[PDB]
Amino acid sequence: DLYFQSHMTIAVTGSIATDHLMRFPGRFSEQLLPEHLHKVSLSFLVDDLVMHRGGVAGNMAFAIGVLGGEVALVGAAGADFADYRDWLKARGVNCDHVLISETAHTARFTCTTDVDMAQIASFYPGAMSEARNIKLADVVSAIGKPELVIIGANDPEAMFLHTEECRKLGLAFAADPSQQLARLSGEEIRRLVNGAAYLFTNDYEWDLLLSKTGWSEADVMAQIDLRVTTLGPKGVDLVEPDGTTIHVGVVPETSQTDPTGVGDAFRAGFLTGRSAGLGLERSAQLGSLVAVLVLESTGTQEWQWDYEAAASRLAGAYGEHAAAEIVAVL
Amino acid sequence: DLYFQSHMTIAVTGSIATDHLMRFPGRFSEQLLPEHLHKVSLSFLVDDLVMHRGGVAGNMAFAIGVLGGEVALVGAAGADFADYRDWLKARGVNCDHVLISETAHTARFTCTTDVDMAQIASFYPGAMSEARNIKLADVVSAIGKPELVIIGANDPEAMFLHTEECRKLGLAFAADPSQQLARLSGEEIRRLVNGAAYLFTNDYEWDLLLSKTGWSEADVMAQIDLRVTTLGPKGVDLVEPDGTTIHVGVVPETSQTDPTGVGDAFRAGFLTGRSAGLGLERSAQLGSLVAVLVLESTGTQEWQWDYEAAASRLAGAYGEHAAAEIVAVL
Ligand SMILES: NC[C@H]1O[C@@H](n2cnc3c(N)ncnc32)[C@H](O)[C@@H]1O
Ligand SMILES: NC[C@H]1O[C@@H](n2cnc3c(N)ncnc32)[C@H](O)[C@@H]1O
Repeated sequence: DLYFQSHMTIAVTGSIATDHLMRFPGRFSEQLLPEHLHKVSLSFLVDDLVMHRGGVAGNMAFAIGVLGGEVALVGAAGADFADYRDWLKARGVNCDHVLISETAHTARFTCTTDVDMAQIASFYPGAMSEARNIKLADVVSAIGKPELVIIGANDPEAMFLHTEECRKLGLAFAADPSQQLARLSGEEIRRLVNGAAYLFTNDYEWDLLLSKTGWSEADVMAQIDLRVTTLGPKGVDLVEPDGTTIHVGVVPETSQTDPTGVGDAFRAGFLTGRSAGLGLERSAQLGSLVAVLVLESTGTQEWQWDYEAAASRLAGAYGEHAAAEIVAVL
Repeated sequence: DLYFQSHMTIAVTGSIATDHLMRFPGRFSEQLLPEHLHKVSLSFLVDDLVMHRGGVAGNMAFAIGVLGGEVALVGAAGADFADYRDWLKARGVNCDHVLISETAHTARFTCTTDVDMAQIASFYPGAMSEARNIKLADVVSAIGKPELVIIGANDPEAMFLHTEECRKLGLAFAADPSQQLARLSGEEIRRLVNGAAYLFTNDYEWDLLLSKTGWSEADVMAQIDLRVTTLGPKGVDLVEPDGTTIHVGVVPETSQTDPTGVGDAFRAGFLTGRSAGLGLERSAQLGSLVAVLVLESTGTQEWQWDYEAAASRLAGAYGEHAAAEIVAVL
């Protein structure tokens, strides 16, 4: 692809939503009877309901912007998006390539979190379904070739069309299907993975992807450059095709407030570090910090970047060398 | 209790809500990995979202009214309830004892149904929490002693207060905790059961109640007059303390459209038949018909009673004797 380069820009594709977050003051697992998983009938009486900006692409773009990166949000929203746009522009996110639906509502995420941070949610797409009409070729024409396109959870068809466009245009992409692994068939999952510079999942999603694709881990590692699997309280594994695994533990949290968007924040921080020339371990350390700041705040985009508190906390979790390197590049 | 009798009235206590019903075009069970039930992270992309009148008490009162029974709805709603009241009054439901909140919103049920009719939902109480301020003594003062008080899923505290009021007032009650078994502790469940004329659950809920109370089946049967356990496609079991079990299979359905409120409809039809002097088997046959009509319609209260179609279908499922008896009493 002989077209001109964007200056260090990440293009973030995926959902743009309003998040309705609720808390269940019990444990989902206690109500989940193995004997009955074939047909659950479950309704959780919640304590709390709060509304926040969301969507995986909105969350990740926000985080890249807060960290000072160049980032373009690519997704479909409803006519209400003008206000969300101002919020994202306040952190330096380029929103020029958001498709604004003429008729449909911005997507709605309705999520219940229990006391163990397990989550069970619905996602009503609305305008998200129009993302299949977005042409990444037009984005590239306007801003240049991105360093990386993130293929986040989106309209299912769009997830594939965007991946195919990256392949034919020679753009590096990150396969980041997260929540849609539940909706996507095995065939639909398998066609998103080949050639990915990164595959991101949490541990549950990794097992789910293997289960639904019928692939072994070796089948996956043969076709990607790096697997990144987050492990809840055990941190993150970064695994290369030759098996070399780098592990990074979490940043100790002060509160476990709301896990929504913690993975999105990790991905944003990690990819920011990678764009900034940091290695795998240093990038995942930075990612782990943004993750914990999202875990300690309600909502996905309700956290702040204070450079000296960040430096101090990185040093406290990983040593002074890591902290110096990381804050230095920001 | 020497106070005067209401003419054949059932008092229905429980939730009054707006239901947001969505469909997931896959299978929850396929996404439920036994290995991971300790901490699920699940978000279902849905195809569909429709809004309907609901709440277990609204559903059951509606159904009793449609069948011609005398019924009083007892629960808490928001100021929007005026419109829902007109709908229920159109079927002969007495709504005089609904508590209308001055500040809170009518409760919200957000529910996703998969292709196997499994369901996963949140329930935001809003005004429902004010049901704990309702005194059944005042209801009884106004209308007389009901034949039966149904203790449906409600504000948790209200569920217990209502049961205690029935006990001290000598009113027959039906323990019908259904969905709240997930929210209620073992102690909170156990204090709802003793002295119940009927205990209603579906099969999943029966196992859940046994699991969380630590009780054996014998522990439960010693303290209730009848256990009624619905069995999905296998119908319903009606079990007496001495072990005598009467089983009734389903009415064959033409479509499996939406299972929300099927149990509510069964309960309403069964209790209507019992109030009308029908035996256990005939009552559960009538209940099974109302259940299937709700299964074949979207929403909980969007079905109709056509006496000749009802007679024909009852005869088709249970024989002409049952149909003649049942329609005769209506
Ligand atoms: N990672 C957290 C973010 O994920 C969004 N989300 C949840 N389920 C989704 C889904 N099934 N499809 C697209 N986006 C989804 C949701 O909007 C939230 O802000
Ligand atoms: N049986 C179906 C009815 O149950 C209502 N419902 C669902 N979950 C509930 C819950 N947790 N508490 C009270 N009512 C609930 C819901 O409103 C629906 O109309």
